[PDB]
Amino acid sequence: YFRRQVELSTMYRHMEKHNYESAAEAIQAVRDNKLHAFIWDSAVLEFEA
Amino acid sequence: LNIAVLLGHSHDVTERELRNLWGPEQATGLPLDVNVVALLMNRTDPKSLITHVCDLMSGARIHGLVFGDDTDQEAVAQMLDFISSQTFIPILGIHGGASMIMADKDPTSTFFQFGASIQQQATVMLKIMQDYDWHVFSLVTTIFPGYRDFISFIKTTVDNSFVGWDMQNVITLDTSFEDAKTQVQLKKIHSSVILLYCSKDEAVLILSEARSLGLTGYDFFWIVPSLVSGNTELIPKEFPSGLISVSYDDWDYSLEARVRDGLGILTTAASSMLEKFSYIPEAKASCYGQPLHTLHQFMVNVTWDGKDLSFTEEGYQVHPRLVVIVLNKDREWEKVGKWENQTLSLRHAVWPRYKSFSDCEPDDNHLSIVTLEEAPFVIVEDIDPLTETCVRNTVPCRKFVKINNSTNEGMNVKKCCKGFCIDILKKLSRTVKFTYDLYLVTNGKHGKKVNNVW
Amino acid sequence: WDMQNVITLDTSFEDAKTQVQLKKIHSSVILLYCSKDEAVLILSEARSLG
Amino acid sequence: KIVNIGAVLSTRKHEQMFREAVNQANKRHGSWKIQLNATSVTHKPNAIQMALSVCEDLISSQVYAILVSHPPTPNDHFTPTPVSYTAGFYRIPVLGLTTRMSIYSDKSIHLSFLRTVPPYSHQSSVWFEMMRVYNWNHIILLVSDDHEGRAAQKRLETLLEERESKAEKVLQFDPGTKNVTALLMEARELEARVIILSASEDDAATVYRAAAMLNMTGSGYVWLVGEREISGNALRYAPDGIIGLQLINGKNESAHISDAVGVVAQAVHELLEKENITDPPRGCVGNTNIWKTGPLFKRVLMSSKYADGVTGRVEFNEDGDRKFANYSIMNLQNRKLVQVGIYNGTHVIPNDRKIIWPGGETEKPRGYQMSTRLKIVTIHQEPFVYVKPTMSDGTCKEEFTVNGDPVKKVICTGPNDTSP
Amino acid sequence: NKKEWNGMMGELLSGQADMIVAPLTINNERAQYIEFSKPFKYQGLTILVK
Ligand SMILES: *[C@@H]1O[C@H](CO)[C@@H](O[C@@H]2O[C@H](CO)[C@@H](O)[C@H](O)[C@H]2NC(C)=O)[C@H](O)[C@H]1NC(C)=O
Ligand SMILES: *[C@@H]1O[C@H](CO)[C@@H](O[C@@H]2O[C@H](CO)[C@@H](O)[C@H](O)[C@H]2NC(C)=O)[C@H](O)[C@H]1NC(C)=O
Ligand SMILES: *[C@@H]1O[C@H](CO)[C@@H](O)[C@H](O)[C@H]1NC(C)=O
Ligand SMILES: *[C@@H]1O[C@H](CO)[C@@H](O)[C@H](O)[C@H]1NC(C)=O
Ligand SMILES: *[C@@H]1O[C@H](CO)[C@@H](O)[C@H](O)[C@H]1NC(C)=O
Ligand SMILES: *[C@@H]1O[C@H](CO)[C@@H](O)[C@H](O)[C@H]1NC(C)=O
Ligand SMILES: *[C@@H]1O[C@H](CO)[C@@H](O)[C@H](O)[C@H]1NC(C)=O
Ligand SMILES: *[C@@H]1O[C@H](CO)[C@@H](O)[C@H](O)[C@H]1NC(C)=O
Ligand SMILES: *[C@@H]1O[C@H](CO)[C@@H](O)[C@H](O)[C@H]1NC(C)=O
Ligand SMILES: *[C@@H]1O[C@H](CO)[C@@H](O)[C@H](O)[C@H]1NC(C)=O
Ligand SMILES: *[C@@H]1O[C@H](CO)[C@@H](O)[C@H](O)[C@H]1NC(C)=O
Ligand SMILES: *[C@@H]1O[C@H](CO)[C@@H](O)[C@H](O)[C@H]1NC(C)=O
Repeated sequence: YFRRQVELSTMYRHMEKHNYESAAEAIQAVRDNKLHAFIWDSAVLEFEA
Repeated sequence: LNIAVLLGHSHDVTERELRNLWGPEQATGLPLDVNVVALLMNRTDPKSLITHVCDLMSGARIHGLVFGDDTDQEAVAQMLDFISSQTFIPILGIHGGASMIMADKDPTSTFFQFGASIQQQATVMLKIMQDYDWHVFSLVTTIFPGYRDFISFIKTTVDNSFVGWDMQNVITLDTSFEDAKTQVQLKKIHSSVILLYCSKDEAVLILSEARSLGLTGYDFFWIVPSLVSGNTELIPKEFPSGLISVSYDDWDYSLEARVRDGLGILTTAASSMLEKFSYIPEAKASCYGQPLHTLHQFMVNVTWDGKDLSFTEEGYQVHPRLVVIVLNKDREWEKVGKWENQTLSLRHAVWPRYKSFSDCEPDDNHLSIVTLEEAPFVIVEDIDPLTETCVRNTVPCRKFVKINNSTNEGMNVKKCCKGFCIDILKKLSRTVKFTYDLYLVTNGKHGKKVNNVW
Repeated sequence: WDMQNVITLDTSFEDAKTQVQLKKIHSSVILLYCSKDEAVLILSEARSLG
Repeated sequence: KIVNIGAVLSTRKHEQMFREAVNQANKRHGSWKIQLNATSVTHKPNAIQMALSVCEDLISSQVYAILVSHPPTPNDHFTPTPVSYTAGFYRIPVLGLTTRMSIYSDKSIHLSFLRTVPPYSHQSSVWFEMMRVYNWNHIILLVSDDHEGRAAQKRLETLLEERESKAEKVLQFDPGTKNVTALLMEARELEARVIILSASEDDAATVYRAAAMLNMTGSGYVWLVGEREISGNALRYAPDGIIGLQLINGKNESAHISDAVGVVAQAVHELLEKENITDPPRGCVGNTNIWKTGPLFKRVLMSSKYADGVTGRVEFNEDGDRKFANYSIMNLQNRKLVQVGIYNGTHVIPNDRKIIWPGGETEKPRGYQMSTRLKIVTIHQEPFVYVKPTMSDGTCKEEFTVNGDPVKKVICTGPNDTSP
Repeated sequence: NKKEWNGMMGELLSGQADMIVAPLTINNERAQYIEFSKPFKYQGLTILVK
């Protein structure tokens, strides 16, 4: 969805360097401050909040 | 084993250098019954071809055939395919129609050629188009075969492109031109280059029509493969100046080096198969009155003297030496570009246009544009190190980077550009409709009159 | 209004440039200004060009 | 003072009626003031000497269209290749008569090799017309070979693109093996029974033995094959009730070649209507000057429209085949061929016979099951798909919620970790 | 020179699966190949930070 859009190529190039397998990897990474942000569906992040 | 090498009249190749092509060669000869037969022949008709094939196969069981054609008939190699379906002998097509881009081989065939498929040559031409950023392109094809896979490979490349190519539907030529509806298709041209896929006489007819109609301007470039251009010893009439052709027939890496490499591959496969199986000479007895241990699945990864000459599954070379030539005003074909085993080298980095091609020419629509790197306006970064492609909301530029302080030489490094003024110039090119020529200033900052010197 | 630019025809058709001018038309309402026989010719060419 | 017509031909009464057709072509067009002659070459098993006879009898003949007329060859190679390979040296079209392979239907290898018969892939269109008879969508494709199989699969994809639908499963394999029975059981596991087969004789006998071994000839199964599958032991090993095709005037050799010679003669007289008539050059002695009216002859032949014919309205399509041929639809009723339908240019007409199926009644078997067993897959989503290993062996810890409701679980199957 | 699919779509289109019950991210690319259903859940996109 971000690869389709015409001006979102910079965030595509940023996110393609650190692609993670599962979402819980990103959860533990932002828990241990390995990341700083994560694009994800809303209600699932509300549930994990 | 016994290898007979017959030729015609291509590259003015005589016979005595073929007699001298065996003496110092094969010093570590583990096959003992190796003999060479150097022959020449004027007649390139299939009757004499079948006659000499039967004479050499009946001539003490020759297991190697090396032939280079000088004519413009690729079906001779298909004739060799009919020879490969009957003799079942490893045969190599070397020059001309014996090694043109043929359609499809057979699993029952043991024939091979020098060169590659049309898909790797299309990949080289699309790499040229990627390096030169000509995203506005055409595709003009006749009904000459080998076109379905070629156009299909182009469509699967554009449909799976990270570049954003601008493509029109395929211009098709059905029959000999009426100059009523095919003229409309040539007036349905897509700009900035012309890509052509046809035969030799069809190329003569299409270039004659484009010369009579004036489709050879400075914007409409001409990029063709070897199948459109033809053989190198003869150059036909009515050719536009600036005809970029992609072939593999080198004059420096001439025909003698190619047949020496072919003899090296054949002797290498024979010496590698003789140590595995004993009774290597097993051919057909005679043509009158009609094998398992063959080299069909054994000599694929062959390499003699470090030459990248491995075999494909379709019967070609995996990474052959591709030669990209142009045409000047002096009717000469000069080498410009070469192809590495992974990349594509470009000698003439500053791309020439060959301005002496037609009568009238303005220097319109291209405006020399210079700028300086400012962070909210002019963001200049490197190109992608993996794909070599600026993303299509960025524009290319060149910079005259001097190498070191002692030398005065500088290169033209191409870099991607995003920012505010980039979008300003792109919207001006949308509205005012002018093509940009963006580069950077290398003298320094914006500008100052240093004692009546700016 | 959305006005496409003026298509101009000189005389009877060459069938080399008039067809190109008729392929420039992409709108819905065609405002034709010619004679009666020229209208017959242009409607016949538009039926031939779809 | 003659124009030769080349044929690779065996029977001598057929040579007599061939010369009679040449005479009937010479009777019309009385203003044409040059004569014809015939040339025919017979059976020789050695193909090198076949090509030798071709290049000795056709280069020095200045022929316009060549007719290869040997279907019942004892060699299993079935190669009319050297005639087209010799005539393609000056781009001269040979009009074939015998085979229907995709390798001879190809515009890539064969430059302008036309014929008077369509390939087998159009039979799939007839099978698509069968899809218009019984109104069936989910199909199963099994092809032994790979040369004609790619063309048949491409034609079937074109047919399904015309409906804007897709197939269920296609299969290709190595012709000669016997352990494709697992793929036939996978086809049994599919939700349809439409069995479409493209195979040779031995491959058809192999899959008939595999179908009898797996009892694939029961109720609901839709068996539908082509022309090679009703010959030899494939005719013997076929189940009673299989539906096959038949080419009208396909094995009728004489009338088909007579209509072909009529088409060739009218195409030659149509080619002589205009100017720039170049003969094929005598290439036997040092001549490689190409016959440059090749595309001219192709423009005449590919646009040649006809209305006369014993076989029917014969006309060349975009590939140079038979347009809109009437076909026959046969049934194997107790090892006996029973005609159950005819086929127009685009329509099927069943006769008054009974379409007997290998299952139960003569009515059509609706072989689309209601899919009682389904397959569910999902990704491990944290709030959605909780995956937990069992306690001891295959059991689930039935726990409650905060309101006493037990969490309804399910027994799934999942891998441990990723591939590294 | 052809792109393919993997994952749940790669196991569905290969015939290994029949129906996918999952958080299906509805887009335009998948609808060109397979059919969708009416969504049970309505949900967008956001950013999780610390
Ligand atoms: C042609 O292919 C050859 C063989 O793959 C390449 O040669 C290799 O180059 C790398 C360094 O780039 C070395 O590590 C290898 O040892 C080389 N192999 C040998 C034995 O040659 C070569 O780079 C390719 N490029 C050219 C020159 O076309
Ligand atoms: C050909 O191979 C298939 C697949 O392996 C065989 O089918 C299975 O064979 C095993 C024994 O090797 C049996 O235990 C299975 O029950 C068979 N499958 C089913 C579901 O019937 C098949 O038997 C082989 N046929 C030949 C020629 O031996
Ligand atoms: C034969 O030799 C002649 C010498 O002029 C040459 O031009 C020609 O290409 C050769 N091929 C033929 C036509 O046999
Ligand atoms: C030849 O090279 C190919 C590609 O690396 C490989 O698949 C094949 O196994 C090799 N064959 C030999 C001689 O081992
Ligand atoms: C020239 O510059 C390059 C880097 O741009 C450097 O690698 C090279 O050593 C320099 N050569 C000399 C001799 O100054
Ligand atoms: C390069 O050479 C010039 C010569 O005057 C010198 O002034 C300068 O300091 C040198 N350094 C740079 C900028 O490379
Ligand atoms: C026709 O040609 C054959 C040889 O192919 C010859 O025997 C016969 O006499 C010829 N007939 C006439 C009268 O042209
Ligand atoms: C037919 O074959 C299958 C194979 O599993 C077998 O189970 C069945 O009993 C056989 N008999 C019938 C009912 O046709
Ligand atoms: C049918 O084929 C036979 C040869 O089996 C042939 O004699 C006859 O002319 C053909 N025509 C008819 C009557 O269908
Ligand atoms: C025949 O050839 C001549 C010379 O090329 C040409 O002028 C003429 O138009 C051709 N005839 C036709 C009907 O194409
Ligand atoms: C084939 O069917 C057509 C109707 O489509 C019919 O006119 C024709 O008679 C049939 N062919 C023959 C030779 O009977
Ligand atoms: C022939 O084909 C036509 C196509 O419209 C079809 O309507 C008709 O049912 C077929 N049968 C005959 C012989 O009329």
